[PDB]
Amino acid sequence: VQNIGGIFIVLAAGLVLSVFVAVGEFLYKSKKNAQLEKRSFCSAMVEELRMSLKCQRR
Amino acid sequence: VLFVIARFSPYEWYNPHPCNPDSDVVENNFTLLNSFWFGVGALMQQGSELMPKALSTRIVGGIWWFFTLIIISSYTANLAAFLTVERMESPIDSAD
Amino acid sequence: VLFVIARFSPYEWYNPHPCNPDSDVVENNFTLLNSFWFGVGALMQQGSELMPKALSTRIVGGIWWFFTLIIISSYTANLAAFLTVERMESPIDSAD
Ligand SMILES: CCCCCCCC/C=C/CCCCCCCC(=O)O[C@@H](COC(=O)CCCCCCCCCCCCCCC)COP(=O)([O-])OCC[N+](C)(C)C
Ligand SMILES: CCCCCCCC/C=C\CCCCCCCC(=O)O[C@@H](COC(=O)CCCCCCCCCCCCCCC)COP(=O)([O-])OCC[N+](C)(C)C
Ligand SMILES: CCCCCCCC/C=C\CCCCCCCC(=O)O[C@@H](COC(=O)CCCCCCCCCCCCCCC)COP(=O)([O-])OCC[N+](C)(C)C
Ligand SMILES: CCCCCCCC/C=C\CCCCCCCC(=O)O[C@@H](COC(=O)CCCCCCCCCCCCCCC)COP(=O)([O-])OCC[N+](C)(C)C
Ligand SMILES: CC(C)CCC[C@@H](C)[C@H]1CC[C@H]2[C@@H]3CC=C4C[C@@H](O)CC[C@]4(C)[C@H]3CC[C@]12C
Ligand SMILES: CC(C)CCC[C@@H](C)[C@H]1CC[C@H]2[C@@H]3CC=C4C[C@@H](O)CC[C@]4(C)[C@H]3CC[C@]12C
Repeated sequence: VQNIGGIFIVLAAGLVLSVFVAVGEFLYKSKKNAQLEKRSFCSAMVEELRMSLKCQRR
Repeated sequence: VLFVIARFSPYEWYNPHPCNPDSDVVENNFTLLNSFWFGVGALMQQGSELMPKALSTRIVGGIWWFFTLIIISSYTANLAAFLTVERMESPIDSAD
Repeated sequence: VLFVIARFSPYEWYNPHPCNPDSDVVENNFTLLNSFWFGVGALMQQGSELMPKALSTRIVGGIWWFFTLIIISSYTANLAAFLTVERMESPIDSAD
């Protein structure tokens, strides 16, 4: 571990940097579809019902 | 964590449906069986039929590729050294 | 072995047909000529267009990728020694 070492560090830091893009993809979608369909905070939780489904859907 | 993001990212949900997209189609190709197959398929330098969309899953695929680029490259460096046979140790090593 | 498993596995049977079959167009694209090509295509580090779908054939796809990873890596690590030819070394070098 003492002489490879850092490729696990950038792998750990890469997955940390990825999940904030995932909420960035979530909020940019949840602000876009809520212009006409639903409201601001609720339509985020509406798509939470989509993602928590254990099945295929629309 | 690729499966967690690909079941949370609202851009991986894609319609295959190539003719003319109507409604009520979209579905992830990242099942939990499939996400190991991208992890193993990239680790073995061969690549999969799975290729991510949806930038949050691209970054996981981006950093796992650079992970397995170095591990395979570090493995082939020392492998020239460790392919030398060792003769058998003698069954005695001291007066005892 | 991959041809035996793909005809025996009930999940490699898929209907290709991306637009609404409605009865039966289910196919099993692994023939003999396709099964050798996945083996040769992974031996030469290039990868075919055909990818295993059932987990019955993923392990065959998984182990054979790990087999051809070590073959090519042991090939490249050893061939550095054989192209860098150690020259003629007639075992007299000085008066000592
Ligand atoms: C190194 C090894 C370590 C262990 C491996 C890791 C663990 C092994 C993972 C095991 C489960 C993952 C395997 C693929 C899915 C199973 C499909 C199947 O069996 O046939 C099913 C076809 O119905 C479907 O195919 C529905 C598709 C479900 C979504 C697929 C990903 C979600 C799995 C999320 C997994 C958990 C993640 C957290 C939860 C979100 C038959 O349906 P069923 O049998 O009656 O099931 C109830 C029906 N229902 C689901 C439709 C309601
Ligand atoms: C699944 C979620 C993760 C779960 C687990 C979470 C864990 C969190 C993990 C890691 C989180 C970060 C904390 C650790 C890193 C710094 C502290 C440290 O260890 O010092 C290190 C260096 O320190 C550096 O040199 C840091 C330089 C930046 C590299 C890290 C980010 C990569 C840059 C962007 C690229 C990626 C982003 C972009 C991708 C496109 C120690 O080095 P040293 O001390 O100098 O010498 C070694 C001596 N010793 C052996 C005794 C130690
Ligand atoms: C026609 C076909 C051919 C015939 C049929 C074959 C039948 C028979 C063929 C072979 C069986 C018997 C072999 C004889 C020797 C046994 C080995 C042994 O001794 O123990 C070894 C254990 O090493 C292992 O455990 C190897 C297995 C690794 C696990 C693979 C899992 C991969 C799954 C992941 C896939 C992921 C998929 C990705 C997609 C999700 C170590 O011990 P040893 O050092 O070797 O012992 C030497 C003795 N000595 C100590 C004095 C030196
Ligand atoms: C590059 C990324 C590839 C990732 C793959 C990683 C796979 C797991 C990796 C490593 C797992 C095991 C690590 C121990 C090996 C050390 C050597 C050894 O012990 O040999 C000894 C016996 O042989 C054994 O006892 C090993 C038994 C398992 C062999 C098969 C492992 C590969 C799994 C197959 C799956 C294929 C892949 C699955 C997916 C398709 C020989 O005796 P010795 O040497 O004199 O004793 C020294 C022991 N010491 C060094 C421990 C002190
Ligand atoms: C990346 C995640 C998902 C899986 C791997 C876990 C990582 C974060 C862990 C597992 C083993 C750990 C290493 C184990 C030993 C050492 C040596 C020590 O002197 C510095 C820390 C260091 C280098 C650790 C850094 C963090 C580490 C690489
Ligand atoms: C940290 C954040 C704010 C910066 C990155 C912005 C991310 C989250 C968003 C902003 C605009 C988004 C893009 C908008 C439109 C499309 C076209 C679609 O067919 C595929 C997804 C794609 C390509 C999106 C990917 C994600 C994206 C790039």
